[PDB]
Amino acid sequence: QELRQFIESFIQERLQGKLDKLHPDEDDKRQTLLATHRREAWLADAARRVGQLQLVTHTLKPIHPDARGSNLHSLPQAPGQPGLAGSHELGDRLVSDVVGNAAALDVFKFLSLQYQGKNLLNWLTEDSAEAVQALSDNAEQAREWRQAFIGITAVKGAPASHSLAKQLYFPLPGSGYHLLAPLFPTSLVHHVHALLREARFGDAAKAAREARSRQESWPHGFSEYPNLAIQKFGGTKPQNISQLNSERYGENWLLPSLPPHWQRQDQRAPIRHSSVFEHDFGRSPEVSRLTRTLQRLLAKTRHNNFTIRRYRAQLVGQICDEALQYAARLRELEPGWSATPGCQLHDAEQLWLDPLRAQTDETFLQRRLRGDWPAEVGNRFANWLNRAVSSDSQILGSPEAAQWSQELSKELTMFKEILEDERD
Amino acid sequence: NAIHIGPFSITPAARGLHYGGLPHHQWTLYYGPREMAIKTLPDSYTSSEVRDEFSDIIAEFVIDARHRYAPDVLE
Amino acid sequence: THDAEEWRPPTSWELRHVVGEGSFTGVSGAAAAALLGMSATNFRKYTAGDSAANRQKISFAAWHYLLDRLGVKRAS
Amino acid sequence: VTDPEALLLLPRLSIQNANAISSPLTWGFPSPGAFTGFVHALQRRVGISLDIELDGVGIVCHRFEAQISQPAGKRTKVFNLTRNPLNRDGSTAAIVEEGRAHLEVSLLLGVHGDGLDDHPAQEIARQVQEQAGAMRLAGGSILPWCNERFPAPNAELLMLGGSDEQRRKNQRRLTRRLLPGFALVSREALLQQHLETLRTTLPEATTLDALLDLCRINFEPWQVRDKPGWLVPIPAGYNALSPLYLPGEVRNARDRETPLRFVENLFGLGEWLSPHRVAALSDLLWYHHAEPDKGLYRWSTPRFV
Amino acid sequence: STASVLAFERKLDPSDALMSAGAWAQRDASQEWPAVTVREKSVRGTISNRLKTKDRDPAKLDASIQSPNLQTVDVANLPSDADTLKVRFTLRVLGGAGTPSACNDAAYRDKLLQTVATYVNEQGFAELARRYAHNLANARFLWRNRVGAEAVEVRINHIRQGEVARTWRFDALAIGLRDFKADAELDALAELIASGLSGSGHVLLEVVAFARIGDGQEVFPSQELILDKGDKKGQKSKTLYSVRDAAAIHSQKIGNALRTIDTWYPDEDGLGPIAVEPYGSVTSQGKAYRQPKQKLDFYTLLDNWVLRDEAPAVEQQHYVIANLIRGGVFGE
Amino acid sequence: LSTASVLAFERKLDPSDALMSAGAWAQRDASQEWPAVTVREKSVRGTISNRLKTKDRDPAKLDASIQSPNLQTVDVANLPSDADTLKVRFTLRVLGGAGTPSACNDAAYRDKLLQTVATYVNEQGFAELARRYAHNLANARFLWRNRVGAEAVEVRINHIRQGEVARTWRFDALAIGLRDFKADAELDALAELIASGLSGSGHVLLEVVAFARIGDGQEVFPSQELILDKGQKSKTLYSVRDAAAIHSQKIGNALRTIDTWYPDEDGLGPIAVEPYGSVTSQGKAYRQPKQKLDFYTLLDNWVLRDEAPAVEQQHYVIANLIRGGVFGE
DNA sequence: GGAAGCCATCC
DNA sequence: GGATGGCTTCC
Repeated sequence: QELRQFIESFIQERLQGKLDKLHPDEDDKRQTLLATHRREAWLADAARRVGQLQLVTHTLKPIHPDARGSNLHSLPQAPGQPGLAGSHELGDRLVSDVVGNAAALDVFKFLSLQYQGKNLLNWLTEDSAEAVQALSDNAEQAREWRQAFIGITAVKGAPASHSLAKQLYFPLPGSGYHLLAPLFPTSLVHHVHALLREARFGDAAKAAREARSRQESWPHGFSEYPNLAIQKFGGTKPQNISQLNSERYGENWLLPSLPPHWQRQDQRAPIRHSSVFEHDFGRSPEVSRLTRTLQRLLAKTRHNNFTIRRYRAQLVGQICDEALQYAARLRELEPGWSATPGCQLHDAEQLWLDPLRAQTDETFLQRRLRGDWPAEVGNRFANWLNRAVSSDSQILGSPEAAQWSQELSKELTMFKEILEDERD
Repeated sequence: NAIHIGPFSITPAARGLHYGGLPHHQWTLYYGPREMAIKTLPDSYTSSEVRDEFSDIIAEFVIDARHRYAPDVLE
Repeated sequence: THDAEEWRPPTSWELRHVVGEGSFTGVSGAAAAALLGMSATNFRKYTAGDSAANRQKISFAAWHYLLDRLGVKRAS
Repeated sequence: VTDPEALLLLPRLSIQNANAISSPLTWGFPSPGAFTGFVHALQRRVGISLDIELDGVGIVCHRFEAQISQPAGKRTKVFNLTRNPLNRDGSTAAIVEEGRAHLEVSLLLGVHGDGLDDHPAQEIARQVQEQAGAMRLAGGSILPWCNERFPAPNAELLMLGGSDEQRRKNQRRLTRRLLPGFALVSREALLQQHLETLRTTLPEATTLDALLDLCRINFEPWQVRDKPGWLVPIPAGYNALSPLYLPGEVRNARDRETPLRFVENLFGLGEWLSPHRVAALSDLLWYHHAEPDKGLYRWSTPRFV
Repeated sequence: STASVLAFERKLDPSDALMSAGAWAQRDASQEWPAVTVREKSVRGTISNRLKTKDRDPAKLDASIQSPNLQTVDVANLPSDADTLKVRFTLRVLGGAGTPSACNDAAYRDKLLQTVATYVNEQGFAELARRYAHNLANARFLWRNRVGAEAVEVRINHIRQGEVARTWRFDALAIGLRDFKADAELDALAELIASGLSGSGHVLLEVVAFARIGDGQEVFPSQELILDKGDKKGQKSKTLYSVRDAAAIHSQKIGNALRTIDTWYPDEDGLGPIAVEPYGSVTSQGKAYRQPKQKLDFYTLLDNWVLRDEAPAVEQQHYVIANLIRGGVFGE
Repeated sequence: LSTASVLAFERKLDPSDALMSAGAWAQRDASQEWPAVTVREKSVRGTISNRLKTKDRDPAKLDASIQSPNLQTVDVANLPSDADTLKVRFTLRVLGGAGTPSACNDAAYRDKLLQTVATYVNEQGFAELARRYAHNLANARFLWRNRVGAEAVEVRINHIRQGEVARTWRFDALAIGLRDFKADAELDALAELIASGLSGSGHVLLEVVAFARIGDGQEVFPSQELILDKGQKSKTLYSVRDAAAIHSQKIGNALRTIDTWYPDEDGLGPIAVEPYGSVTSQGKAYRQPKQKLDFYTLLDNWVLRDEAPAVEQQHYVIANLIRGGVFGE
């Protein structure tokens, strides 16, 4: 009805846009002939283009542009093992991307735009009378257009792969292998690219940003993503994957998947007296963040005392593990044990928390350090940790602070036992 | 052309230069007669980009001025 | 000051501390003009920049009442 | 599935320009499926010549050094590339983006065969060393023996050998060797309980993985929500898209003698734990197991906690 | 015919060559020499490009002069006291040259297996191994640092177990960049290479080179690949390759320096030996020698050698087996 | 036959970085342990001295600007308060073999280039260019601002074949002017050494030192740096392991000032040899391309259309070849 | 003839 | 920058 008239108006607008690039020599007559041919047989020209195009959710060309294989439109079932990530998690909000010729992509975009407005996007298969009455196509032209649209909506592919795919093995239980060819998902990454764009950009996002600059706290959330990596698809033109790669501009943001200490910085192990005093504190970036979190978690209440006690125990265990790991990294990172000039208490701690007695150290001092493990170094470290954690009489007067002191004592005892087992 | 954000002004420096092959310009952020920051920005920048280049310094100045001149509290 | 003998009218740069979208209150010139019962144009007359270039000083009463209504000075 | 009886440790492996991306969503450490494939290829190459089967992999990741740069105007980060040689026309090449990185990993392997019975542990350690010194891990060749000739020798350790406290003290003497590193295990149960918490809000599935690995900054009642460990995304494995295909039914295959599948990658959650927070070392071995009834292709670490 | 899938893995894997500096006549004590770091500095140049010449227009030229042009670059120099550069890398040889990693059809597989069995049974690797020992004898891997030097010295060491098997030293400037002569130590090295290429096992070497350059002069490590593609401010126009805060050369650059052996490209012979590639294309001249229009590219020579059994001469045999030992991924 | 698409040239005459040290006059023969001069900081009070835009010319605005001056901190370098002599030492390296490009496309093009430069070598040696280079080393042009108003400047030049001295020189760089090129036996001997180096007939490595007598505690001038933003510091200098230094390209630019053949005039003096020979100190280009005397037109008129220009213009083109750069499209 | 090759034009 | 072809366009 009105959709075919809108398609004819869009064809006339495309003819006017093709007449905007007009040549003064002979562009007028060619533009008039092209507009007449378009307004005559736009559907007859578009059926042969819609026969060429296929809708797809998994694509092989992002693996390599020179390879060609089977491209599949399929939503696999949800697996039995719970707690996973796949395409099965969403079914209602999918957006399929198509591979094909560029003028065919223009014809498919025109077919999708005619699919909007009315219910034509789902009714392109089941409609004869109103569609043929609106489009100006006849009964035979409408039947041929319905056949071409049912063909373009179909896959129409042969099962084959290429030599530049991955097609890896996976062993079977107690038996042989299968070949496993992976396909690049495109609808899933279009969805999460939309979600990541909405996270990084949006009125609510910038409003929460200026909120966290002004610390005005209206009921709202604020998300943030650190250290993404950016990948580029193909050469300069991105649409050769699909039109989804045209609207994503050939860009995919990658999530960080890193080991904890991936910035190998130099160690300030050396014998500074104030350096030894600060190393007894041990102010680091992650250690400073943990100390800030522990200081912020001091003023809590006891209504969530189960979850609060669990979070406090997890934070204390993480702090103890980070301290032990930093001590081990400082020890093994040390190439040799040097006699520190004026390392005030640094020698008393580094009798055990420092490296083995090398040629720079005395053999009698090494035997004396092997005679007595650093239990007093553990006591000084527990004292520095208890001084780092802000305490008050509310914890002394309350039973929850006594339980937190008992948990800190158990953690300090475990750390002293782990130190004394390796020590000596 | 200057940009005015309240009592603050952002002016360019009247003769650019080429850094890394691209033309640039120096900008200065003023608070009355007192100059606060200087950056070097390329051309093809809209005024919104020049705004949020300095927005953070503006916000920090607001935070410090709010904390310093806070009124007294009785209890 | 509250004493009329020592008061002087503010300049445009001081007046931009409270009025305008860049100011710390974050109130517009139109809303501040409606807060004083004036037109937008007569209020824009105040914030031109120099009195030679068609600019008038604000009154004592309008200045103190405007500081009252914006929640800056109590002005009893 | 099975409990290994002997634990063999590869001390410190120095790898250059291994694959960094290893997934269509992440770009950090390579996949544990590469480690399962490496120990399977180590079994197929030489481990059948001494009557052992090998089950699981342990990794510790001493150091990380990737060739990544920041393009001086933004908070993201861009990859370094290499120059492919010329096309025959001499114009240029098709630019494809890859990620190189340098690693430092210790490999912990379990054993089930007649370990000390057919031959002592020293000679089988030396021969599996000389076997391992000629391969690649994830596209990255092993740099050979250099002035680190001190971590050259390995040692096999019997799992249930000795008493229980003797096994405990042998475990402690072994974890006194792997000091600067972190093991990596699956933590799907944390994802289960967290998904159960946010199911009270709404029933979304991938958001549980998405929201648990960002820095959410909470509104004041200006604070941050905390997760207690080093929660890192990981590729769980594969789910198939197509049924099983015949060894000749698909064209241009690698080998025309093995059935074929078309799969999609499955993603999960991992965690970097200290070596001194675990009780038994048999909790950190990566076994590759298959479910051919569905598309389930899984590597994991069962019997962890 | 040949299969749809064909792939070879790389043999002769090198390492990233790290750089360090020190003084001459102490190179035997060069186990602790300090590294060479990368710094930054600022440069200001003028316009010296060929302009469009329809915009010469002297007023606009004087206009474009008076806006200055500033960049930030990287640099790497020796210290003011040292006068010698030390480069060190390792090299692992594998053996098992013929076998591919992938083949779609087994008939081409065992046909290739038997024809390379014939080729190894006809003659040994001694030509290729002699040329490889030449390319390690002269220091081609010191790409620009070799140019204009004063005295170059190489040290090659055989490593069987954790100790040295055997040592070698040379004077790399006496061996030219031009031809391939013979030498007893070089032929012993070629014997080691031919044994290592024979599938016998992993042969391991550590190579260390030295060069008298001067005090405080500059060295040349590798560069990086950065794409601009951005509205933002200009980045630094040069960045160097560093490994753990020390200057270094890429592995593929020295690997490309090693395989410069082919003197049988049909165009001429005065331009010198080049690297071995399928339809061998240098990047320095931007031109592909051994055009596939001629029957001297690698694919047609192989398809005549194994499929149609038309065996070319020994030079093309050396060429195709060098392209086999280079590795690659073939197919349709 | 046309010009190639790409064309690259390495540079001969590679210098080092020049660092400074201080000490006393008449102890300059013991100058091997003189301590380096260092870079410190100090604070300066800026004042209003620019022109005004005719809107900022109200007297109230001017006095209000006078009332609040801005503050800055700035790097500086001085001699010690007891020493009075500045020592600058660097290392020059002459390469030779200047005809060949390092990158090319058309083989006939580079063959024509090679026979052109070979014919130039056969007609005249490098004696004019080497004479002018040894002149620029004789006077201390590389002492850029430190030469200005100096009391007396002496320079030792030293030849290094193996790790020891081959032959030395010494000069009075104030006796040699800045304007003209004279003759001297030691100077032409050094020029013959440089010409032997430039022909590829043996490699030459030199180290140069220079002593300038200035005064107690006065200011010296190292090279500068680039500041993109500040919030604080406004001027920084250049240093290598805490010693004041000059950029190497500054020394190279001070070495190539030999061009006395630009068509405009002769009262200005020699300039550096550039394509479209320009000076940033004056913002003006000599050898405009409208006149037929820039480098590119002279080059492809010598090679493609085979017009050998005048002999001193051939000196200019060969000097542009020695400096090296990026040519082509 | 048929293929391949190049160029071309589309998006 | 991959895809499809259309008149040329060889041999």
